[PDB]
Amino acid sequence: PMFIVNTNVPRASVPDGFLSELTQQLAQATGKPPQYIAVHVVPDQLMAFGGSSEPCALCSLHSIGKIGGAQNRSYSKLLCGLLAERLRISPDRVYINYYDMNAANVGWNNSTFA
Amino acid sequence: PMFIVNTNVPRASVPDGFLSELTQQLAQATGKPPQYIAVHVVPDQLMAFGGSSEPCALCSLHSIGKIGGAQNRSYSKLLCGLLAERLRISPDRVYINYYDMNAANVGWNNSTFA
Amino acid sequence: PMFIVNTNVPRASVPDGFLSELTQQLAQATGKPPQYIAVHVVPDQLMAFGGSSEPCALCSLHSIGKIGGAQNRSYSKLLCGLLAERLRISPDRVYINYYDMNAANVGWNNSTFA
Ligand SMILES: CN(Cc1cnc2nc(N)nc(N)c2n1)c1ccc(C(=O)N[C@H](CCC(=O)O)C(=O)O)cc1
Repeated sequence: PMFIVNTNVPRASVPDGFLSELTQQLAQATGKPPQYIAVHVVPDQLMAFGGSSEPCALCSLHSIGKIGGAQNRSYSKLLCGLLAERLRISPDRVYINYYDMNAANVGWNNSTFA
Repeated sequence: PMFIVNTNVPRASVPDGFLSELTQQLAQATGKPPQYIAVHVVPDQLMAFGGSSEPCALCSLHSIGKIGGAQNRSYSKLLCGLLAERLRISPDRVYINYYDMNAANVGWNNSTFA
Repeated sequence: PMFIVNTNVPRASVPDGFLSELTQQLAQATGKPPQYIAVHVVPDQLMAFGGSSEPCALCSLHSIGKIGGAQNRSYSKLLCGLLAERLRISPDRVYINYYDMNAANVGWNNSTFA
Protein backbone atom coordinates (compact mmCIF):
# COMPACT_ATOMS: atom_id res chain seq x y z
CA PRO A 1 0.00 0.00 0.00
CA MET A 2 0.93 3.69 -0.48
CA PHE A 3 -0.12 6.37 1.95
CA ILE A 4 0.44 10.08 1.17
CA VAL A 5 -0.25 13.05 3.47
CA ASN A 6 -0.15 16.68 2.30
CA THR A 7 -0.53 19.23 5.11
CA ASN A 8 0.02 22.91 5.91
CA VAL A 9 1.54 21.87 9.26
CA PRO A 10 5.27 22.78 9.56
CA ARG A 11 8.07 20.25 9.05
CA ALA A 12 9.16 20.87 12.68
CA SER A 13 5.72 19.72 13.94
CA VAL A 14 6.19 16.18 12.42
CA PRO A 15 7.41 13.98 15.30
CA ASP A 16 10.44 11.78 14.95
CA GLY A 17 9.12 8.30 14.08
CA PHE A 18 5.83 9.35 12.42
CA LEU A 19 6.75 7.54 9.12
CA SER A 20 7.66 4.45 11.17
CA GLU A 21 4.38 4.63 13.06
CA LEU A 22 2.33 5.07 9.86
CA THR A 23 4.15 2.13 8.28
CA GLN A 24 3.49 -0.17 11.27
CA GLN A 25 -0.14 0.88 11.73
CA LEU A 26 -1.02 0.65 8.07
CA ALA A 27 0.55 -2.85 8.16
CA GLN A 28 -1.72 -3.85 11.06
CA ALA A 29 -4.83 -2.21 9.63
CA THR A 30 -4.29 -3.43 6.11
CA GLY A 31 -3.10 -7.03 6.71
CA LYS A 32 -0.14 -6.43 4.43
CA PRO A 33 3.39 -6.75 5.63
CA PRO A 34 5.41 -3.61 6.50
CA GLN A 35 7.85 -4.10 3.59
CA TYR A 36 5.10 -3.38 1.05
CA ILE A 37 3.95 -0.14 2.80
CA ALA A 38 5.23 3.14 1.40
CA VAL A 39 4.71 6.39 3.24
CA HIS A 40 5.03 10.03 2.10
CA VAL A 41 4.59 13.12 4.31
CA VAL A 42 4.44 16.50 2.60
CA PRO A 43 4.43 19.31 5.23
CA ASP A 44 4.63 23.14 4.88
CA GLN A 45 2.05 23.06 2.13
CA LEU A 46 0.08 25.99 0.81
CA MET A 47 -3.49 24.82 1.41
CA ALA A 48 -6.96 25.62 2.53
CA PHE A 49 -9.97 23.62 3.69
CA GLY A 50 -13.27 25.38 3.58
CA GLY A 51 -11.48 28.70 2.89
CA SER A 52 -9.65 28.50 6.24
CA SER A 53 -5.88 28.07 6.66
CA GLU A 54 -6.03 26.19 9.94
CA PRO A 55 -4.09 22.92 10.16
CA CYS A 56 -5.47 20.47 7.57
CA ALA A 57 -4.60 17.48 5.38
CA LEU A 58 -5.30 15.98 1.98
CA CYS A 59 -4.33 12.36 1.83
CA SER A 60 -4.59 9.25 -0.28
CA LEU A 61 -4.31 5.57 0.36
CA HIS A 62 -3.66 3.34 -2.67
CA SER A 63 -3.70 -0.44 -2.30
CA ILE A 64 -4.19 -3.58 -4.34
CA GLY A 65 -7.36 -4.89 -2.64
CA LYS A 66 -8.07 -4.26 1.04
CA ILE A 67 -10.28 -1.34 0.02
CA GLY A 68 -14.09 -1.31 0.65
CA GLY A 69 -16.96 0.21 2.69
CA ALA A 70 -16.09 -0.99 6.20
CA GLN A 71 -12.33 -1.12 5.73
CA ASN A 72 -12.28 2.54 4.57
CA ARG A 73 -14.24 3.74 7.71
CA SER A 74 -11.84 1.78 9.79
CA TYR A 75 -8.79 3.31 7.99
CA SER A 76 -10.25 6.81 8.32
CA LYS A 77 -10.66 6.33 12.07
CA LEU A 78 -7.09 5.17 12.36
CA LEU A 79 -5.57 7.85 10.15
CA CYS A 80 -7.70 10.76 11.39
CA GLY A 81 -6.75 9.49 14.81
CA LEU A 82 -3.07 9.72 14.08
CA LEU A 83 -3.27 13.04 12.30
CA ALA A 84 -5.06 14.54 15.39
CA GLU A 85 -2.67 13.14 17.97
CA ARG A 86 0.62 13.44 16.20
CA LEU A 87 0.08 16.44 13.97
CA ARG A 88 -2.70 18.28 15.90
CA ILE A 89 -5.03 18.32 12.89
CA SER A 90 -8.75 18.29 13.48
CA PRO A 91 -10.38 15.12 11.85
CA ASP A 92 -12.99 17.33 10.20
CA ARG A 93 -10.13 19.09 8.27
CA VAL A 94 -8.92 15.89 6.57
CA TYR A 95 -9.80 14.27 3.30
CA ILE A 96 -8.51 10.87 2.47
CA ASN A 97 -9.07 9.48 -1.00
CA TYR A 98 -9.09 5.69 -1.22
CA TYR A 99 -8.00 3.86 -4.43
CA ASP A 100 -8.35 0.14 -5.01
CA MET A 101 -5.63 -0.64 -7.59
CA ASN A 102 -5.65 -3.48 -10.06
CA ALA A 103 -2.30 -5.39 -9.82
CA ALA A 104 -1.70 -4.87 -13.57
CA ASN A 105 -1.66 -1.10 -12.92
CA VAL A 106 1.12 -1.14 -10.26
CA GLY A 107 4.68 -1.23 -11.42
CA TRP A 108 7.48 -2.42 -9.16
CA ASN A 109 10.92 -3.92 -9.66
CA ASN A 110 10.99 -3.62 -13.48
CA SER A 111 7.58 -5.28 -13.95
CA THR A 112 4.02 -5.15 -12.55
CA PHE A 113 2.15 -7.26 -10.01
CA ALA A 114 0.07 -8.77 -12.83
CA PRO B 1 -14.45 18.75 -3.61
CA MET B 2 -10.69 18.96 -3.74
CA PHE B 3 -8.52 20.90 -6.18
CA ILE B 4 -4.73 20.61 -6.56
CA VAL B 5 -2.40 22.65 -8.74
CA ASN B 6 1.21 21.69 -9.29
CA THR B 7 3.20 24.34 -11.14
CA ASN B 8 6.77 25.54 -11.90
CA VAL B 9 5.63 29.15 -11.16
CA PRO B 10 7.56 30.46 -8.10
CA ARG B 11 5.92 30.79 -4.63
CA ALA B 12 6.30 34.63 -4.87
CA SER B 13 4.04 34.75 -7.98
CA VAL B 14 1.16 32.90 -6.21
CA PRO B 15 -1.21 35.65 -5.01
CA ASP B 16 -2.10 35.59 -1.37
CA GLY B 17 -5.83 35.40 -2.29
CA PHE B 18 -5.55 32.60 -4.77
CA LEU B 19 -6.65 29.81 -2.45
CA SER B 20 -9.80 31.72 -1.37
CA GLU B 21 -10.57 32.76 -4.89
CA LEU B 22 -10.37 29.13 -5.99
CA THR B 23 -12.40 28.08 -3.04
CA GLN B 24 -15.22 30.49 -3.82
CA GLN B 25 -15.25 29.94 -7.59
CA LEU B 26 -15.24 26.17 -7.13
CA ALA B 27 -18.20 26.40 -4.64
CA GLN B 28 -20.24 28.27 -7.27
CA ALA B 29 -19.20 26.10 -10.20
CA THR B 30 -19.82 22.74 -8.36
CA GLY B 31 -22.94 23.83 -6.37
CA LYS B 32 -21.24 22.75 -3.09
CA PRO B 33 -20.88 25.15 -0.14
CA PRO B 34 -17.36 26.68 0.40
CA GLN B 35 -16.89 24.58 3.52
CA TYR B 36 -16.67 21.44 1.46
CA ILE B 37 -13.93 22.83 -0.80
CA ALA B 38 -10.28 22.12 -0.16
CA VAL B 39 -7.54 23.68 -2.23
CA HIS B 40 -3.86 22.90 -2.60
CA VAL B 41 -1.24 24.93 -4.55
CA VAL B 42 2.30 23.48 -5.06
CA PRO B 43 4.69 26.04 -6.64
CA ASP B 44 8.45 25.90 -7.53
CA GLN B 45 8.03 22.50 -9.06
CA LEU B 46 10.49 20.92 -11.40
CA MET B 47 8.24 20.23 -14.40
CA ALA B 48 8.14 20.21 -18.15
CA PHE B 49 5.24 20.26 -20.51
CA GLY B 50 5.75 19.31 -24.08
CA GLY B 51 9.47 19.33 -23.36
CA SER B 52 9.50 23.05 -22.50
CA SER B 53 10.01 24.43 -19.01
CA GLU B 54 7.85 27.48 -19.67
CA PRO B 55 5.17 28.06 -17.00
CA CYS B 56 2.72 25.15 -16.77
CA ALA B 57 0.36 23.34 -14.42
CA LEU B 58 -0.80 19.77 -13.63
CA CYS B 59 -3.97 19.75 -11.67
CA SER B 60 -6.65 17.52 -10.21
CA LEU B 61 -10.23 17.97 -9.29
CA HIS B 62 -11.74 15.26 -7.00
CA SER B 63 -15.43 15.41 -6.13
CA ILE B 64 -18.24 13.07 -5.03
CA GLY B 65 -20.46 13.58 -8.03
CA LYS B 66 -20.54 16.79 -10.09
CA ILE B 67 -18.10 15.26 -12.62
CA GLY B 68 -19.22 14.49 -16.24
CA GLY B 69 -18.60 15.34 -19.86
CA ALA B 70 -20.46 18.68 -19.71
CA GLN B 71 -19.31 19.84 -16.27
CA ASN B 72 -15.68 19.01 -16.91
CA ARG B 73 -15.62 21.12 -20.10
CA SER B 74 -17.01 23.92 -18.00
CA TYR B 75 -14.55 23.54 -15.14
CA SER B 76 -11.64 23.62 -17.58
CA LYS B 77 -12.72 27.09 -18.67
CA LEU B 78 -13.08 28.36 -15.20
CA LEU B 79 -9.74 26.91 -14.05
CA CYS B 80 -7.71 27.74 -17.15
CA GLY B 81 -9.09 31.33 -16.72
CA LEU B 82 -7.97 31.54 -13.09
CA LEU B 83 -4.59 30.02 -13.88
CA ALA B 84 -4.12 32.31 -16.87
CA GLU B 85 -5.01 35.51 -14.99
CA ARG B 86 -3.47 34.69 -11.57
CA LEU B 87 -0.38 32.61 -12.39
CA ARG B 88 0.25 33.78 -16.04
CA ILE B 89 0.12 30.21 -17.32
CA SER B 90 -0.89 29.70 -20.96
CA PRO B 91 -4.05 27.51 -21.00
CA ASP B 92 -2.40 25.15 -23.47
CA ARG B 93 0.17 24.26 -20.84
CA VAL B 94 -2.43 23.07 -18.32
CA TYR B 95 -3.64 19.54 -17.66
CA ILE B 96 -6.49 18.90 -15.27
CA ASN B 97 -7.42 15.34 -14.20
CA TYR B 98 -11.05 14.90 -13.14
CA TYR B 99 -12.12 12.20 -10.66
CA ASP B 100 -15.62 11.29 -9.66
CA MET B 101 -15.12 9.73 -6.22
CA ASN B 102 -17.47 7.20 -4.66
CA ALA B 103 -18.65 8.40 -1.18
CA ALA B 104 -17.28 5.16 0.40
CA ASN B 105 -13.83 6.01 -0.91
CA VAL B 106 -13.60 9.49 0.66
CA GLY B 107 -12.44 9.57 4.30
CA TRP B 108 -13.32 12.59 6.52
CA ASN B 109 -13.83 13.11 10.29
CA ASN B 110 -12.91 9.53 11.40
CA SER B 111 -15.28 7.95 8.89
CA THR B 112 -16.23 8.15 5.22
CA PHE B 113 -19.15 9.74 3.41
CA ALA B 114 -20.88 6.34 2.80
CA PRO C 1 0.49 11.54 -21.03
CA MET C 2 1.63 12.70 -17.56
CA PHE C 3 4.44 11.21 -15.45
CA ILE C 4 5.19 12.22 -11.84
CA VAL C 5 8.13 10.94 -9.66
CA ASN C 6 8.21 11.56 -5.90
CA THR C 7 11.50 10.70 -4.32
CA ASN C 8 13.66 11.13 -1.22
CA VAL C 9 16.74 11.47 -3.49
CA PRO C 10 18.17 15.04 -3.09
CA ARG C 11 17.57 17.79 -5.68
CA ALA C 12 21.36 17.89 -6.43
CA SER C 13 21.30 14.19 -7.57
CA VAL C 14 18.78 14.80 -10.36
CA PRO C 15 20.94 15.12 -13.54
CA ASP C 16 20.41 18.23 -15.79
CA GLY C 17 18.44 16.84 -18.75
CA PHE C 18 16.49 14.23 -16.68
CA LEU C 19 13.19 15.92 -17.56
CA SER C 20 14.10 15.98 -21.28
CA GLU C 21 15.11 12.37 -21.25
CA LEU C 22 11.89 11.30 -19.55
CA THR C 23 9.88 13.26 -22.07
CA GLN C 24 11.82 11.70 -24.98
CA GLN C 25 11.57 8.22 -23.54
CA LEU C 26 7.84 8.56 -22.72
CA ALA C 27 7.12 9.73 -26.27
CA GLN C 28 8.84 6.82 -27.87
CA ALA C 29 7.32 4.36 -25.39
CA THR C 30 3.71 5.61 -25.71
CA GLY C 31 3.89 6.62 -29.39
CA LYS C 32 2.42 9.97 -28.41
CA PRO C 33 4.07 13.14 -29.72
CA PRO C 34 6.40 14.79 -27.17
CA GLN C 35 4.30 18.01 -27.17
CA TYR C 36 1.50 16.13 -25.38
CA ILE C 37 3.92 14.81 -22.61
CA ALA C 38 4.27 16.36 -19.19
CA VAL C 39 6.85 15.26 -16.58
CA HIS C 40 7.12 16.30 -12.94
CA VAL C 41 10.06 15.45 -10.61
CA VAL C 42 9.72 16.01 -6.81
CA PRO C 43 12.93 15.39 -4.86
CA ASP C 44 13.92 15.88 -1.21
CA GLN C 45 10.76 14.21 -0.04
CA LEU C 46 10.10 12.80 3.38
CA MET C 47 9.38 9.13 2.38
CA ALA C 48 9.75 5.63 3.57
CA PHE C 49 9.33 2.42 1.65
CA GLY C 50 9.07 -0.75 3.71
CA GLY C 51 10.12 1.16 6.90
CA SER C 52 13.49 2.18 5.40
CA SER C 53 14.44 5.69 4.17
CA GLU C 54 16.92 4.30 1.68
CA PRO C 55 16.34 5.79 -1.81
CA CYS C 56 12.81 5.12 -3.10
CA ALA C 57 10.19 6.51 -5.39
CA LEU C 58 6.41 6.77 -5.86
CA CYS C 59 5.31 7.57 -9.33
CA SER C 60 2.22 7.97 -11.58
CA LEU C 61 1.70 7.63 -15.25
CA HIS C 62 -1.63 9.00 -16.47
CA SER C 63 -2.58 8.61 -20.11
CA ILE C 64 -5.68 8.43 -22.26
CA GLY C 65 -5.34 4.81 -23.51
CA LYS C 66 -1.96 3.20 -24.06
CA ILE C 67 -2.33 1.60 -20.58
CA GLY C 68 -2.68 -2.23 -20.20
CA GLY C 69 -1.21 -5.47 -18.94
CA ALA C 70 1.75 -5.60 -21.30
CA GLN C 71 2.32 -1.92 -21.94
CA ASN C 72 2.55 -1.36 -18.13
CA ARG C 73 5.33 -4.02 -17.77
CA SER C 74 7.24 -2.44 -20.57
CA TYR C 75 6.80 1.07 -19.01
CA SER C 76 7.95 -0.29 -15.62
CA LYS C 77 11.14 -1.73 -17.18
CA LEU C 78 11.86 1.52 -18.94
CA LEU C 79 11.14 3.80 -15.97
CA CYS C 80 12.72 1.75 -13.17
CA GLY C 81 15.76 1.49 -15.48
CA LEU C 82 15.86 5.24 -15.75
CA LEU C 83 15.33 5.68 -12.00
CA ALA C 84 18.11 3.09 -11.36
CA GLU C 85 20.48 4.62 -13.86
CA ARG C 86 19.93 8.35 -13.13
CA LEU C 87 18.74 8.59 -9.53
CA ARG C 88 20.50 5.48 -8.06
CA ILE C 89 17.20 4.09 -6.86
CA SER C 90 16.78 0.39 -6.57
CA PRO C 91 13.95 -0.93 -8.79
CA ASP C 92 12.36 -2.82 -5.90
CA ARG C 93 11.99 0.49 -4.01
CA VAL C 94 9.81 2.03 -6.73
CA TYR C 95 6.05 1.93 -7.13
CA ILE C 96 4.38 3.25 -10.28
CA ASN C 97 0.64 3.84 -10.52
CA TYR C 98 -0.82 3.48 -14.04
CA TYR C 99 -4.15 5.27 -14.82
CA ASP C 100 -6.13 4.86 -18.03
CA MET C 101 -7.91 8.21 -18.09
CA ASN C 102 -11.22 8.62 -19.86
CA ALA C 103 -10.87 11.42 -22.37
CA ALA C 104 -13.80 13.34 -20.83
CA ASN C 105 -11.93 13.40 -17.50
CA VAL C 106 -8.82 15.12 -18.86
CA GLY C 107 -9.13 18.90 -19.11
CA TRP C 108 -6.80 20.84 -21.42
CA ASN C 109 -7.03 24.39 -22.89
CA ASN C 110 -10.56 25.30 -21.93
CA SER C 111 -12.10 21.96 -22.78
CA THR C 112 -11.63 18.20 -22.44
CA PHE C 113 -10.27 15.67 -24.91
CA ALA C 114 -13.65 13.91 -25.36
C1 LIG D 1 -1.93 -11.33 -2.20
N1 LIG D 1 -1.69 -9.99 -1.69
C2 LIG D 1 -2.14 -9.42 -0.40
C3 LIG D 1 -2.03 -10.25 0.87
C4 LIG D 1 -3.23 -10.76 1.40
N2 LIG D 1 -3.29 -11.52 2.51
C5 LIG D 1 -2.12 -11.80 3.15
N3 LIG D 1 -2.07 -12.56 4.27
C6 LIG D 1 -0.92 -12.83 4.91
N4 LIG D 1 -0.94 -13.60 6.02
N5 LIG D 1 0.26 -12.37 4.47
C7 LIG D 1 0.36 -11.62 3.37
N6 LIG D 1 1.58 -11.19 2.99
C8 LIG D 1 -0.85 -11.24 2.62
N7 LIG D 1 -0.84 -10.47 1.50
C9 LIG D 1 -0.93 -9.05 -2.36
C10 LIG D 1 -0.92 -8.62 -3.70
C11 LIG D 1 -0.03 -7.59 -4.07
C12 LIG D 1 0.78 -7.00 -3.09
C13 LIG D 1 1.85 -5.91 -3.16
O1 LIG D 1 2.91 -6.45 -2.92
N8 LIG D 1 1.92 -4.52 -3.24
C14 LIG D 1 0.91 -3.43 -3.50
C15 LIG D 1 1.36 -1.90 -3.64
C16 LIG D 1 0.21 -0.83 -3.84
C17 LIG D 1 0.43 0.57 -4.46
O2 LIG D 1 1.49 1.20 -4.30
O3 LIG D 1 -0.45 1.21 -5.13
C18 LIG D 1 -0.23 -3.58 -2.53
O4 LIG D 1 -0.47 -4.74 -2.06
O5 LIG D 1 -0.90 -2.54 -2.29
C19 LIG D 1 0.73 -7.50 -1.81
C20 LIG D 1 -0.13 -8.48 -1.43
